[PDB]
Amino acid sequence: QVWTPLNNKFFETFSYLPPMTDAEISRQVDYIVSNGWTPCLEFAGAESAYTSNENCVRMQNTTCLYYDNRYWTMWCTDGGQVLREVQACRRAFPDAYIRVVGFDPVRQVQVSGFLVNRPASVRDYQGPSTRSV
Amino acid sequence: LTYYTPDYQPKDTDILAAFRMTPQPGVPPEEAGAAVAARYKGRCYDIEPVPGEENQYIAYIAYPLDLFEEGSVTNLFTSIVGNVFGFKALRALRLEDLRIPPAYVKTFQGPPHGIQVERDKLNKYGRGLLGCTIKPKLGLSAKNYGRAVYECLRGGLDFTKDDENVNSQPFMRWRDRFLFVAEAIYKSQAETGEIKGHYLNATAATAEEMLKRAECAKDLGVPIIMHDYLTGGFTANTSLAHYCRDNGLLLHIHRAMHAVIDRQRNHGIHFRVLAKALRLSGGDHLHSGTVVGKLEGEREVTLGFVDLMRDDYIEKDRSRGIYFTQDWVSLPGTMPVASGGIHVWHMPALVEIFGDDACLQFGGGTLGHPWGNAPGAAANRVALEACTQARNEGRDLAREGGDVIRAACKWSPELAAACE
Amino acid sequence: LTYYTPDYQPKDTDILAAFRMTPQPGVPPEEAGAAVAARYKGRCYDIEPVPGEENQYIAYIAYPLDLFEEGSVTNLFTSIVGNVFGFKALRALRLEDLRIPPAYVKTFQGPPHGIQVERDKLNKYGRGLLGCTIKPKLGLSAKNYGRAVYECLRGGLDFTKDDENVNSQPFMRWRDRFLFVAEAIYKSQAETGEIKGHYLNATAATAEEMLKRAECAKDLGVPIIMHDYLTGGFTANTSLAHYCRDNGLLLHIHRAMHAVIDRQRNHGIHFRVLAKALRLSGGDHLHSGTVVGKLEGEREVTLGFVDLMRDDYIEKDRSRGIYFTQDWVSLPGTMPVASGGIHVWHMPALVEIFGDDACLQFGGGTLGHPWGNAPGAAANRVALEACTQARNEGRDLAREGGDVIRAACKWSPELAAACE
Amino acid sequence: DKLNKYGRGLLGCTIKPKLGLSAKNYGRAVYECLRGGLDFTKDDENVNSQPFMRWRDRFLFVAEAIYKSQAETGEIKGHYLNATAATAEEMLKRAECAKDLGVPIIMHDYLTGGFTANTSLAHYCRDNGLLLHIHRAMHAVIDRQRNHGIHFRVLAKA
Amino acid sequence: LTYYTPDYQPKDTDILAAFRMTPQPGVPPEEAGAAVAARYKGRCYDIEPVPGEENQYIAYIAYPLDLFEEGSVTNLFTSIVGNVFGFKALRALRLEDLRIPPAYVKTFQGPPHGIQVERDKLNKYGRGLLGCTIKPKLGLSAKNYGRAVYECLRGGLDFTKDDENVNSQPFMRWRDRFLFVAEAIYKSQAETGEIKGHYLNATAATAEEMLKRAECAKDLGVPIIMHDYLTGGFTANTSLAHYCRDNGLLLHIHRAMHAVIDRQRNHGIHFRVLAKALRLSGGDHLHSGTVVGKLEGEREVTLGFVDLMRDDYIEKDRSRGIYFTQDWVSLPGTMPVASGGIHVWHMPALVEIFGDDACLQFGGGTLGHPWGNAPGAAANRVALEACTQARNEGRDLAREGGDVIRAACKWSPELAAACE
Repeated sequence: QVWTPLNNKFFETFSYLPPMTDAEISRQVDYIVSNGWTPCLEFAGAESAYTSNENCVRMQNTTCLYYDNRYWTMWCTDGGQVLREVQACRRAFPDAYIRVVGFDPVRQVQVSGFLVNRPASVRDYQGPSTRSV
Repeated sequence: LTYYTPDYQPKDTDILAAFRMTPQPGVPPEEAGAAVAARYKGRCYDIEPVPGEENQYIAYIAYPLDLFEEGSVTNLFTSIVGNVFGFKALRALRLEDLRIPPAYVKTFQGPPHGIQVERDKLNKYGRGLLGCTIKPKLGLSAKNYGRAVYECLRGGLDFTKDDENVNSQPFMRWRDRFLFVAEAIYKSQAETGEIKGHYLNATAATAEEMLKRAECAKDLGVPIIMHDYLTGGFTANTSLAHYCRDNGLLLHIHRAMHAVIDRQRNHGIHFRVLAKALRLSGGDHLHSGTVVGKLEGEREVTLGFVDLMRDDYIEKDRSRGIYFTQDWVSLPGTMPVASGGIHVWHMPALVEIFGDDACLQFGGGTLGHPWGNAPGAAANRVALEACTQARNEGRDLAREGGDVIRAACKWSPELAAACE
Repeated sequence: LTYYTPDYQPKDTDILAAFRMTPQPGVPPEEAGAAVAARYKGRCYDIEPVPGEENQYIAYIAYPLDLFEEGSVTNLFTSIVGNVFGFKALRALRLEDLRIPPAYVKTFQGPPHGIQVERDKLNKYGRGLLGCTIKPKLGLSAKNYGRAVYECLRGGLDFTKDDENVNSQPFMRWRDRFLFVAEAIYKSQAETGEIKGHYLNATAATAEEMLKRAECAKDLGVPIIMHDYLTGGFTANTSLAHYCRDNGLLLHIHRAMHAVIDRQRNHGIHFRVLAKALRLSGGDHLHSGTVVGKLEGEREVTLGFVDLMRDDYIEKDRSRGIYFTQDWVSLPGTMPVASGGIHVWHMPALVEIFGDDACLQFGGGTLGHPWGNAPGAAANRVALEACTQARNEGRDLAREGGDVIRAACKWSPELAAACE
Repeated sequence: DKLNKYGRGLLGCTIKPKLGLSAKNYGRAVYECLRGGLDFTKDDENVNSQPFMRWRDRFLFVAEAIYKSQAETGEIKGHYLNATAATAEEMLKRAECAKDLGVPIIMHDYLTGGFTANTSLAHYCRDNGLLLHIHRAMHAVIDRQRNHGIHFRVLAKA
Repeated sequence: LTYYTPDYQPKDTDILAAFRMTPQPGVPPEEAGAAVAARYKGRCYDIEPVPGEENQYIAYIAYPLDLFEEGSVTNLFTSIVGNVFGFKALRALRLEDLRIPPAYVKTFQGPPHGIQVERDKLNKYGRGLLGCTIKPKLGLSAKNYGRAVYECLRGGLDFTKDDENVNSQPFMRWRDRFLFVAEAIYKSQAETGEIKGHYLNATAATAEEMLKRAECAKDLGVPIIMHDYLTGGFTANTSLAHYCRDNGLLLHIHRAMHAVIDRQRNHGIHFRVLAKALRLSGGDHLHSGTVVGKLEGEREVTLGFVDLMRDDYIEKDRSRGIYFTQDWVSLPGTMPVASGGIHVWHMPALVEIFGDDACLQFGGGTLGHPWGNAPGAAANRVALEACTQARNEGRDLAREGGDVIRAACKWSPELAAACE
């Protein structure tokens, strides 16, 4: 079989697994909470979801390690609350990818980041069986 | 003995070494420790016999901080192990550990970015990184090398790397390879939407040539380069690490020629000291182990030097080979890179042993997947993500790795052709 | 075995290695040689058992010339001994010799000046050179270091040198030492009328700092600098050697950390390979032996690597450890430097063993002469000149060294206080 | 004229927490505050270059945040990047990085860095078209007591 | 004769020359060879008479490798043919061939990219390259020159080139031409989707000006430049080739003033020696022949120097003028460029003679197509592709070239107006 290079976009962690269900998202959020970390939600439409070099035109010397759309837009006690917020974000922005992020409150660093929602309207991604043709 | 002072209390600024030495018969251990030790004099303050080996002692030496040049791994190695392995009074001598006082650590820049800055720059969290060594090792043209890089990266791999002996040869000059690899990296980035990279080998004959190759990598905008620090030298490595910090480049470190110094148990320098010297000199990644069949070497020793090269504060643990408490005073950590034959069903073991802050390298070049390079990379990525997800759910990977692999294979056609 | 080809005839451009390997029991020697060997493939073309050692063989490997980067000792060592000492199938492995084909040799600059250009620049002919290591090793201020240098050089010594661990410390910064040593060198030159020099240590943390120290030495007009190539690295050494050729500076090379790689007979890289790598990378002098009591190590082995690092054409001689004929195609030779406890009555032996093309180093700092540093230097110079004159007359030094020393002492008051 | 903002005061925020935040999280906070409608954000006065957040990582992440907020809102945005450093060479290098990123404005502590360093930075900013925000750290040590010291108005004129 | 040694066996590192000499009557051939030959002495080791010419001999001279400066074609030509064509004892003298030992070859960088790297960079495989010389030769403004370049490239030509005498004149300054040609190249690339190029003439009065023109070409991002090596000089050429390797630029070489040295059979230097000197100095393309009517010159001689400038290993073949076996030890090959009146029906002959690794140049400026420059370029491209396809099918081009051309013309309206 051949890995398809057409409409096969991916979003880093857990993006190569089948779309996670509510129970799986809940278990991941519980894992984040268990470690002592804070979960939050990021979202972006299809125009600002993938990495790009749009602003590299303004730079000189080098553009090493600079990529656009690394930041998404921010949307935290347990899995159920984060799941409710996931549904709320889905209703508010149906054409936007949702990403669950984790933040270590002591080190003040991001420790987690996995996609939990892919807009049905957008078709820039494949499915577990359509990834190979 | 003016140089054996068992009542001496080491200062907070002393550099401490733990030597495993076997003196010649008739030489008392105190005399041998005094010799190794011999205001600016190194002194043996502690000697303990090794329980299990005949005529084997651990000698603890304290060096004043004024003895060394600030921020110079070269000087540190010249002072500590310059001419001490040639003493006739010692049948065998092995440096086991070093204690770098914070006062000395603060004089070093350290790794250019570290693990957390690397994760933030690459926007990859919660999982180990994946890499492949482009194979065949040599003979491939820059165009074909770039084609292989693009094929492996588009599958889902986060990194690819040049072979350790690929610097600049008649078959493939370095600038052609850099250009074709840059095109491949950018194509794979556009196709998958994830940030990709390739460990471009900057190891060269002269520091000027090495800096020129780093400069070309910086001008292409590519993320990361590679260096052979034990063959290029600490002086060349430190220059490259300073350059990478200045210009925002990641630095992968390969430990070529390491077994010539850290293989024999009785003679040489233990890899943990070389790992601490690398972290001081600078490196974002450091090839730290081989997985032939399984992770080779005592697990505790591996865990010890992985913690020594990763954490900020490592307490003394003789079980794992930590002879001294090591405070890193906020020096950036180095990401360990486990390479070799990482088979798909062996991923759960390595994910359990290393965790998320490591790079698993398929130095075998994969190619074992009947479909191609890209599906093989996808299978590996699927397996790693499935193992990580299972571990996050509370599963015991060492007991359910096969079950997790099978369950992932049930829905992954690419992994199905890999699991067979 | 695709990699064991006993009928293969090595090409005139192949790089040849002679490995002394002890395979694990049950592993045939042919299989082990095939593994070490494994168009661009290294191949084992010859295996000979070691007569005198059990399960010990010499494996001859042929590498194509296209495998290596032109003028890069770093790449050569990465390719040959990068990851081969870590093979589990080998109980022990030792690289004994290398054959550098002329085609490869011509891609290297080599030593900046060589022996003959050194003699012409220093205007010293027909005798060995003399040097001292300023002692105490550390703690001395730049002013006092310069005073010691001037006192030792005015006596008749041709060179002095910084201690191997003296680079730049709180007690003595490097630029102060360079300035005071320059004043001392010029004072001793004016006083004696002979050209003097001091091995200024340029070994530093970064290549930039090392080049800055070399630049300061060039701006002072002093003749020679020093480098630690096994700790600084081949990349740093090659940069320094290119700089020294460009700016007309001599380069003394110290082999710090050598015993960590060339001490054990079963594992490591023999010093002769490190000496050939140094000659390729560049160095006018290379500390080549210690004289504790007497010249240590098998004489034939020492003579072998001295000839390998000095002569232009060395024929294969297994008695002296030459496993391959080495053609240097007019590459400048490196002057061997024998250091350690060179006592006055031991000068005839070393003059006989080394001849005129060597530097005898009093690394003990002398100080054994009751009168002072300067008369001790004079005594040494008188002894060396008397031994050379006796050898030129047809005397057998190994049999009449004591007679020659006594006869010189009969007229030398300085040597009289030294001979006691 | 450069910022195309007329008829109103400008608005700025100091990214908080003061210290401990990673360059990524600092950039995230900058982007979140700027996208709301703020014209400027600024580094904390004591944020120059620390083990927790090196200066070049912060400059890069802040540049990405500034450009994202500009694209989202359509208004020109900026962040007072702290160029205050130990040596004039390091300070000019940080200003040079800001110039190479195309970001609008940098910051300096003139009473702690010194007038000599400030004048060099101001000449550089005029030469390269960069705005310069000045923070008066250590001012109360000289302009607080009514009987002794130098009144702030003299420091403002200087 | 101390310089005629018929029993001498040339070394593997000797530089060998084969001189065709006609001595004055009364001078024996041995004496004349001894004179040309006259540890560092050149020696005549072989003399063979020419069967077919009266008083004509081939003299073989062996020069030691130590005689020449590493990587210097200038020195090689100064040593070999500096002052030997002015000997009164020789009626005529002609250097026929040179043997460059691998040891010497390794000291040269060679062509910046070579044939295979060129093909990979341009992404063109399996066919010869096509070029045109913009005509009229002179008088055209930079704007009109660019217009002609764009019109010829959009038709399907891979390259265009400046006239040999077009460097920088009042009618067309060089920077205006570079800018307009860059615009034309980019327009043609966007229109056709194939990578295009134009041989920009960097030949200038001073090396500084030549490097400035190369720098402008590099700043425009254009692929290739041109140089006149026999008029600019080997020193200027070697500088340009090093620059092109450093900055990733292709280098086309034009052999202006060649007939002044390689035309007469009795006196001068044969073009094959100039081609080997160019390959050593550096050049990706080398104008190698003219096709006035048909490929001019003995086919075997042309094939010989084409193989000498293309292949890695050329065995001695006196039938094709190869007097010595030439090992290139992986030096990049040079692409031969056949220029002149390449008419459409003459394409099969040149495709058969040269193969795919050559550039056919329409130095006549085409313009013979009644429709325009672009359709004429298309006709040429169609003819070349049809001939290549026929050759790949097993057709005999020398016998079916007309049939293939007619068959291609049956479906190509552009070729129909060209075939008439």
